[PDB]
Amino acid sequence: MDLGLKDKVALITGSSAGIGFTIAEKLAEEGCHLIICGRNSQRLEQAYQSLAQAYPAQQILRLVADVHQAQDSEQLIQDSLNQYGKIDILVNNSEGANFLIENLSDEDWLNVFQGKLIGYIRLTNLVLPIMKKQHWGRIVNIIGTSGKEPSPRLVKSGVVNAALMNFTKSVARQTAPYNVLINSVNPGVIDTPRHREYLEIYAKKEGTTPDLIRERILKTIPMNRIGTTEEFANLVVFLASECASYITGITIPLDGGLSSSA
Amino acid sequence: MDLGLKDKVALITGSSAGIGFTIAEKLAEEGCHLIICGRNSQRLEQAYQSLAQAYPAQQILRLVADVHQAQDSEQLIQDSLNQYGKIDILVNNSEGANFLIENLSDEDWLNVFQGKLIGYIRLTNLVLPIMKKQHWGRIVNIIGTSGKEPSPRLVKSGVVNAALMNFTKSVARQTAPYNVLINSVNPGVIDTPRHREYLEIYAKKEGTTPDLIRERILKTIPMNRIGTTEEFANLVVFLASECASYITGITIPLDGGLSSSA
Amino acid sequence: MDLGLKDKVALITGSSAGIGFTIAEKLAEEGCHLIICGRNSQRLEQAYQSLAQAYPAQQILRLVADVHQAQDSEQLIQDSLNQYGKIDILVNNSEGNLIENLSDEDWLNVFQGKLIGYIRLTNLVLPIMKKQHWGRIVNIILVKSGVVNAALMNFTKSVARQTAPYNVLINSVNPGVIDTPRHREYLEIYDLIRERILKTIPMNRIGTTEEFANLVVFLASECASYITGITIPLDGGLSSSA
Amino acid sequence: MDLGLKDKVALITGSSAGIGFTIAEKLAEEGCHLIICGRNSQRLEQAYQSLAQAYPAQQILRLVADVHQAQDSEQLIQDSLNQYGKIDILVNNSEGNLIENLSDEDWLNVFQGKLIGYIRLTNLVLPIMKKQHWGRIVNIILVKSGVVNAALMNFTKSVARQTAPYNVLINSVNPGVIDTPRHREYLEIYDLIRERILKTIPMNRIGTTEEFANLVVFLASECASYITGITIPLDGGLSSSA
Ligand SMILES: NC(=O)C1=CN([C@@H]2O[C@H](COP(=O)(O)OP(=O)(O)OC[C@H]3O[C@@H](n4cnc5c(N)ncnc54)[C@H](OP(=O)(O)O)[C@@H]3O)[C@@H](O)[C@H]2O)C=CC1
Ligand SMILES: NC(=O)C1=CN([C@@H]2O[C@H](COP(=O)(O)OP(=O)(O)OC[C@H]3O[C@@H](n4cnc5c(N)ncnc54)[C@H](OP(=O)(O)O)[C@@H]3O)[C@@H](O)[C@H]2O)C=CC1
Ligand SMILES: NC(=O)C1=CN([C@@H]2O[C@H](COP(=O)(O)OP(=O)(O)OC[C@H]3O[C@@H](n4cnc5c(N)ncnc54)[C@H](OP(=O)(O)O)[C@@H]3O)[C@@H](O)[C@H]2O)C=CC1
Ligand SMILES: NC(=O)C1=CN([C@@H]2O[C@H](COP(=O)(O)OP(=O)(O)OC[C@H]3O[C@@H](n4cnc5c(N)ncnc54)[C@H](OP(=O)(O)O)[C@@H]3O)[C@@H](O)[C@H]2O)C=CC1
Repeated sequence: MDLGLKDKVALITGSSAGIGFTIAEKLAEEGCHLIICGRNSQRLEQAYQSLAQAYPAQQILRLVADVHQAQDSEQLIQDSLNQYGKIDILVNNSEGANFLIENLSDEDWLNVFQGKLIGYIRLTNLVLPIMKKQHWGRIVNIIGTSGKEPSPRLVKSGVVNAALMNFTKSVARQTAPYNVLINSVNPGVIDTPRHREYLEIYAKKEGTTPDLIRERILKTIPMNRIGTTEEFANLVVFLASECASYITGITIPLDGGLSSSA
Repeated sequence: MDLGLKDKVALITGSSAGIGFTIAEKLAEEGCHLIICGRNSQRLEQAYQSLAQAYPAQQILRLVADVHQAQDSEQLIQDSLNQYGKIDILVNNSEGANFLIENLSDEDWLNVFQGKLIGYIRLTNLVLPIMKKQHWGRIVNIIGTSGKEPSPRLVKSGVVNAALMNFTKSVARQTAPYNVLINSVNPGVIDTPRHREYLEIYAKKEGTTPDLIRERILKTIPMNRIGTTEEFANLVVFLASECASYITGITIPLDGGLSSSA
Repeated sequence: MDLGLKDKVALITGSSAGIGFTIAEKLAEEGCHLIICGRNSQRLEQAYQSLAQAYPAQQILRLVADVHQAQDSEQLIQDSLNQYGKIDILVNNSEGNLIENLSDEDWLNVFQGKLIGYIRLTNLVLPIMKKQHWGRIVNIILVKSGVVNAALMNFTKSVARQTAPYNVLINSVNPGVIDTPRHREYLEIYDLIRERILKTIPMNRIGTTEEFANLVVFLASECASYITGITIPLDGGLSSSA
Repeated sequence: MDLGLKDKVALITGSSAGIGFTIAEKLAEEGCHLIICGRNSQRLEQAYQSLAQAYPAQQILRLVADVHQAQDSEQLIQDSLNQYGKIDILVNNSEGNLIENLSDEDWLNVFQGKLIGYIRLTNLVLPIMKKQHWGRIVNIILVKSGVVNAALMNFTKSVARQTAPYNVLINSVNPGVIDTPRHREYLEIYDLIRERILKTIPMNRIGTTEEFANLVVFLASECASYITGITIPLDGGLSSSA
């Protein structure tokens, strides 16, 4: 399927590892030029070298930026514009809340809202005039199924994820006549560094092994397997495509059937 | 129907006018003692005199407090405890976001999150240990249908409302074994001072009359009428009751059929 | 709370036992006159005697009827109308690799049960309620079951939208685990099993028919005058626990 | 993007025109062999010739069948299996005061259409797909219509849960306003009417069959290997505009 992405410019946030890195690879494969970013310079340079060596025909700009920070996010967009003169695609991908409700303080909630929640809203606001001006844009938000059905070990995430799903609908409605399409994808369980970190921290809290936490997860997923970042990236790349030109304002679970199992 | 509310202590926030005032009246009618509050002292004293004269057999504590503010909210709960020694019911009711997305700044969003969103979360956190300790509690959050299906003239509200609906489910799950039940009610269009203020500000933005804005609203509601605060309060009072002892974690539209019309 | 139900006439289907029986009790307590019905004439007679003794001032009509049959349902409505001259409230309450071995005939049979049963009775009472400008309809809602229930939830919304201008309000309630005869029977054909179910309910307790009935009676009241087209889970928090 | 569809066998129902026809084209373009079907033999012959000429290297079986009839649907599946030895993909695509005047017979007739039609064809292909450990089923989903569509959305979830361990994935797509023959016909029996519909669509444009088909082909691909049980609106933003 020709996805019409040749020479499009994609900004993928949080793209030195996990879901974000594989999305960057797959967009480069379809002919996009990239902007990649992350907080840790060493990890970012490793990712940059991997992508540059794999897709030497594509332009790739790597920038150290914390996209929870206003200054870094504003400067990321300006650097991107200085390099490419346009941004066609934005993938919003950044870290959510950390791993009883009465015990969470105001500060705890405020740090949550000042992370991924305003992070995605801010970068959306920053790219909208760019994409509107050219009557072509795609924004894909990487959210999480907890926004739809919350999980006990994920309370703050669920609140943030619900908010972002609602935001997605409101902005989609406003930007639709400009051919600026905005969607979200809710990962189920996808095998990334963060997922494997979740396996360690909860095996300890629960006094068990990563393997047993994983067997318990696998029993909940109809497919009886944890998704790969490639499987996840395929949908994101489709939504970022010319082929997805009538799809906007929706949130799609990518979860091995987890939502059918609720 | 005996609702089992005699001598229960109810805190109704934002209760000097509109939905909140009528909820206070109806809870007093069923035999509760009250705490009422608001920001404007003059408006609050008028409400206090109205309720005290109508329900002289009930105790009523009135306090000036902005329940978007941490200090005022903490002190409201301590004052309530000093007066009554317990809080049985909390009705979360406070002002939402004010009347294009790219144009909203970080500060604008942050003020939103520091209003009703953290306001309801904070007061929930403050009352939970009180209600848990006595294995009896009810929290009813007054949200808004925009959390379910957002409206163009209500973007920031929708984001906040979605978040709060998700929060409601997560906290309900955790507090259920303590007989501390938490639900939300999503008003449609209910005839309050704020609603009538909405009619003025949008008749001006649109160059028309309040009457015509109202006729346009009425065509969207299946019942062909705007709800009264009494109709709205009936459900809240039911949810705050002993009769609602198996209902928790849900959000109920109270909207004249507006949700069936989406 | 004054529910405004004195002298209202309520038809509660499946009311000889369980959830339907306790809904009938609570409606009588609020001042309704009743029609109660069921297939098991003996269970229905027991129910009727219990209600008549507890509520000697209320009128109670009992009718043997299978509300999955057209002719029975038509005559149930005609018989109720003849007795009372009005029907104010209807509570619809009737009984509801693996998937690819369900035949055409299997699926047709489930559609001819509770699905068309609730639709048909709704249709039969709507003219009467529209004439009155007063009505309340409350619908008590594996693979087959889920399909029927999704269908009925959507039917509830569609009808509510159309009938709202006549003050004929229709809503649905979705029970979690409620201590009914089916439930106590459903345990034994499968505490032990109970202890596993309790672990899945956040409240850690099975609901009572009384707890369930309270909500149905609210929705059937004058106090619910601005509530229509909605489906409410009454489930001890199951729906907050995916 | 390589969809992994070379030599996969796809049955697309209602494929002589409109959405089904363009889905068949796009599948052939990705390397599938096809079964196309329809009731109107003349329209079906036109479709078949168009496809055979555009995709001379692909196999295309055309069968006249009414996929709301049991016997036609059984023979459609048997005939496809005989020709190809496998069925990898099924796309279910067939035709779908007011409420209280819908009779029992009216409702029974709608349930015997698209509702049981999609369920029956699903059931008929599931053994074949489970044998293969490879399948994709995509379901193209007033009062009657909404009831059927809610039922089918829920059916999609239930079947997806059961068949996921066999790599038989099932999803649904809900079109908004798509420029099909029914649509251009549906205008005239009621631009003018078009200009009012366009005002309701945030994108301010009616979708093309090509735009719709692209998503169906994605969902039917190897690339959608972790996606099952979901329903996706393809609607130019209608669903973000209540
Ligand atoms: N994996 C899963 O199963 C699930 C994932 N998700 C969501 O998916 C998204 C991706 O998660 P996942 O791939 O597992 O995470 P990983 O931690 O495996 O990868 C995250 C990547 O993003 C970078 N990153 C994180 N936060 C920021 C930031 N503020 N600024 C810049 N770079 C950042 C990280 O680099 P560095 O640390 O150097 O910045 C790293 O490159 C997240 O939004 C997460 O909440 C949700 C549900 C389930
Ligand atoms: N009316 C409707 O149709 C709708 C209402 N809602 C929601 O319902 C709730 C009630 O709205 P409504 O009755 O129309 O509002 P009104 O403005 O008519 O009444 C609000 C009352 O609450 C008080 N109040 C507001 N904010 C605060 C605060 N931070 N601290 C203390 N008191 C406060 C006001 O007094 P003072 O100003 O003196 O503090 C007043 O007594 C709100 O959460 C609103 O978002 C949502 C959708 C539709
Ligand atoms: N209990 C639960 O937790 C759940 C219940 N539900 C739904 O709740 C409703 C009531 O369930 P519950 O009380 O547990 O069931 P029970 O079997 O305990 O009680 C059913 C009552 O309805 C009557 N009844 C059943 N079918 C018919 C019929 N076709 N015509 C006339 N009367 C009938 C029975 O009498 P007779 O046998 O004499 O006709 C009996 O009086 C049903 O709609 C069910 O599908 C759904 C999910 C969970
Ligand atoms: N177009 C839209 O915007 C919307 C569409 N839908 C759904 O989308 C799907 C396709 O719609 P669309 O292309 O607009 O419809 P069209 O009528 O334009 O095309 C329908 C195609 O399906 C065939 N068909 C219909 N019924 C049967 C049957 N029982 N057996 C065999 N073939 C059949 C027709 O051929 P023949 O007549 O020869 O059998 C024709 O090839 C349907 O499932 C519809 O309900 C839902 C909502 C909106």
